Amino acid sequence: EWEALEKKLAALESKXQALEKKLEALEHG
Amino acid sequence: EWEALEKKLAALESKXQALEKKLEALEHG
Amino acid sequence: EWEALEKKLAALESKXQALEKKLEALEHG
Ligand SMILES: [Cl-]
Ligand SMILES: [Zn+2]
Ligand SMILES: [Zn+2]
Ligand SMILES: [Zn+2]
Ligand SMILES: [Zn+2]
Repeated sequence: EWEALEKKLAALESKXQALEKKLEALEHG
Repeated sequence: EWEALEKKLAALESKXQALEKKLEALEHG
Repeated sequence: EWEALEKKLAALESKXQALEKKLEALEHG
């Protein structure tokens, strides 16, 4: 249970950072 | 408390995916 | 530590709200 949550959490953090860069690129272009 | 962490993670995973869907629709649309 | 997970989830939720806010301002720009 713990491991399943932490792994899902790390993946969501990586996605979060990627979407922040994507939104900035969308605004900036 | 653990159930609340699971529920928060699931709701944020869905929020995360919904935002990704709009960003991908707009950047290739 | 469960507080470490709580903190990471809170930071992701704040990032999620910040990106949604900026995307909404962009789309309505
Ligand atoms: Cl706590
Ligand atoms: Zn794309
Ligand atoms: Zn709107
Ligand atoms: Zn829209
Ligand atoms: Zn409007």
